Amino acid sequence: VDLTEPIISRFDILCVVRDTVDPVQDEMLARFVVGSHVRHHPSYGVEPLPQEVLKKYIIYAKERVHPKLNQMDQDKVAKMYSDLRKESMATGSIPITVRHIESMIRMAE
Amino acid sequence: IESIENLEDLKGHSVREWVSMAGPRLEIHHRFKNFLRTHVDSHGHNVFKERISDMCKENRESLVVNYEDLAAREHVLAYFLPEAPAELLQIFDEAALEVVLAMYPKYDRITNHIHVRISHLPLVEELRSLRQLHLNQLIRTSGVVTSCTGVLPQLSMVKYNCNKCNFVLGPFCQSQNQEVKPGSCPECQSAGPFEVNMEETIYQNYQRIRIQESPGKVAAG
Amino acid sequence: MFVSDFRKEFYEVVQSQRVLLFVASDVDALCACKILQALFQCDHVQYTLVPVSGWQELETAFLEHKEQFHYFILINCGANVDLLDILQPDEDTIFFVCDTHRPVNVVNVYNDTQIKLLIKQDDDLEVPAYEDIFRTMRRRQRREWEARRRDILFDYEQYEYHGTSSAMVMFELAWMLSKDLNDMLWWAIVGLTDQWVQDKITQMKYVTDVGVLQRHVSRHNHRNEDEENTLSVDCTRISFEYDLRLVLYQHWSLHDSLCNTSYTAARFKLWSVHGQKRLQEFLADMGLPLKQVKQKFQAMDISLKENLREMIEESANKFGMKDMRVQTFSIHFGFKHKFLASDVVFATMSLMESPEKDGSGTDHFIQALDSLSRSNLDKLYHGLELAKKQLRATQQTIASCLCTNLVISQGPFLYCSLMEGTPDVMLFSRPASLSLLSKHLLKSFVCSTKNRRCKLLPLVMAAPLSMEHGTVTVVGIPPETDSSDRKNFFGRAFEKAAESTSSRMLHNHFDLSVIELKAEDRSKFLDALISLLS
Ligand SMILES: [Zn+2]
Repeated sequence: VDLTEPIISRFDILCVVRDTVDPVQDEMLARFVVGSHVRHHPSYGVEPLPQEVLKKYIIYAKERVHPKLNQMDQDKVAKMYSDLRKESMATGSIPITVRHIESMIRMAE
Repeated sequence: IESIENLEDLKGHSVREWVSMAGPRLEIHHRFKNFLRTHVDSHGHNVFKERISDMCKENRESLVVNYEDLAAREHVLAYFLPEAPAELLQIFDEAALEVVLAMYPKYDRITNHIHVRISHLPLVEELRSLRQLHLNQLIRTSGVVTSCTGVLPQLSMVKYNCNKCNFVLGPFCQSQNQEVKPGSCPECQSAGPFEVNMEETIYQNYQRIRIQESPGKVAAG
Repeated sequence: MFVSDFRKEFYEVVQSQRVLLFVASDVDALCACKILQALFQCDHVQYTLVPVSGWQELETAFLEHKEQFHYFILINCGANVDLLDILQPDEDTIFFVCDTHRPVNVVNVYNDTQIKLLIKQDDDLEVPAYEDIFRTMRRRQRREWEARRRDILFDYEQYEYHGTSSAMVMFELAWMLSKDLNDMLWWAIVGLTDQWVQDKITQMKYVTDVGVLQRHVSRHNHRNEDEENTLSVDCTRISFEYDLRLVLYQHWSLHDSLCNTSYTAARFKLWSVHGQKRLQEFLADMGLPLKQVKQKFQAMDISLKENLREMIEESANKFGMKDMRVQTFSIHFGFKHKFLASDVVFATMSLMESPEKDGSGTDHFIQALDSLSRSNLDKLYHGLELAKKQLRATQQTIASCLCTNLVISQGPFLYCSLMEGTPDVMLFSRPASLSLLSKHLLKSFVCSTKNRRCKLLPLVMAAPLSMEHGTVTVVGIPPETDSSDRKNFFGRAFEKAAESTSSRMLHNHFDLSVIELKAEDRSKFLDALISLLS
């Protein structure tokens, strides 16, 4: 990556996107892309919301709703964090610090 | 004042004086009151009952009217609105206050004036394209706010203590054009160093912004 | 046996003696204790006062003190159990019992030598006759009589409820002695208002008792005062008020009062996200600016306040809250001290049931008892702050329960449970606060749900109590209909379930409808309760 630990640890969600060859997925992706170019001309399974409805839903969810945590089964997450720290120390792939715990709480909320 | 069955026949006047005189003024007042009371959306829901109720729930003193709805429901008001915007907006504010105090009789404790705001006006203009033809007309523009003053108090209806006697000069309206000079005291004719009566003067919030063309709508260089 | 005349057969007896007061932990008990303390201090009666929070500590205190005292007074405890069997006294002690709990135990009623009940005979009392309860074809009829006894005595002992306030009883004693000070009348008012706030009595009985207290208030207000001769501002003035049902609304903002009052919170459904707009519609209908409504009431503009009560009633009537007013009382003294009886009730109650871990429950009793005297106004104001915190915690807990749908209809009764470690559960672990929480939550649930069936059910609530011994506190509440007579069967239903399952039920609180239960046995206990109520 060439980034360092203080900035890497500040990102809660850390995604890797690869462009490896896979012919069936390539065929489906090509069909989706060409279909998109057809659909948007000037003229997973589950279906999405319209984007207007999504924007209204987002602002309502952000401003009119406030989650509150009652319990989260502390043993599960504590053991997870402990051995995630062990494997991170083993491989050196990503620093885990203490921020990943609070990332868990944030993602649940 | 008899009801005027056709506002549209100006009979040689221009829109400004035509709506400034009493007959067409009362006709516009009644038409806007009826529009607010009876306008319904595509589902039949009375939209302005809901909007005024939300405004009075939240103590917001301002009522946004959709120009598309006004043009669809009451044509001549949409006709006169961009031609004489100050006059018709004053009349609309009066009518909106009447409707608001019909719905909520005690709202005078929260406000003394309802500002009718207009949205979705089709008269869109680019800042680079404004001409003398648009003067004293309701325009709609777009841009990026590049400067803002602090919210400053501005005189709106100002009263002055007389420089010698205890009399107070009558309410003078501030114009945005020039400083209001009091003149002379009608009790004694003195015209010396008059001073504002802060306690009896009515102020209004003022903020001067500078907008410019958005950087993606201006040409490069 | 019932004491016919409190002056002759109780007060003039204990006036010559050393006396031991056992006082229960509730505001009515505290007020009766204050009145009786004032009388004893007038007459130099060398009394000793012991707080008792339950049956076992009452037994412990009696075991400690039975050698040294021959006359005992039990305030808001003892009347609803067999005190002779519970305490095992010596043959020549005397137990005076001033207690609101009903029905009175038949052994207490028909014991003619040792138990003396300071209970008004004109209360809601229907005692079975002595021959129906106490002592071939002859033995066949004996067994038939015993069966009839079991039937009649179950019909008597089924429904538990509350009678006239002990503070009012002690004030009537003070009036008969003609040593009734204005602060004693205020303590009587606070006891009755404790009964009303905790919903231990019907609205009819509360209005009747208010009608009784109005005449005493008028007498005290004309002892040295009329329309042209008036006292110092130092002196206390008690006034009858047709005031608002909002809680503590003269000590915080009207917004907080509307949000944290049980009635308006339940009606506007403020636990829900949508309910705040209903409340804003109500305030806009009134025409109160939201800034003024959110400002503290003492700092609110005075032009909004001098018709606020009738404005509230007028808007509430067209919003469907037909009874926002309540007949109550207020006390003034000095320039700035003003309290409603509900305010003093909530402050003293919070000082008793405080969430503070420092000290002990008896220390919190002591704080509450001190706060009822005007030499401890700082304690009273501290109690008011604690009451604001308690009301806010109550609304947060109600919101959590309703939003998470912890209230589930278990056929005969609704059921709810607090969970260990969740917010404010330690505040509500104490049985009195838990009873108030369950009542408020039942009103909120009845206003929330749209099902006609659910609006008529009673409610059972559980909460954690112990981890060193692993137990829970369980309370039973009757239905929240306006037709309700404020009687419930859960005190006997709990023990019938407990004996049917042989559950580890412990019965320490003075109300039978509150119990302690081992956390493992709650499953079979609830199964027996569904089977029993059917
Ligand atoms: Zn002059």
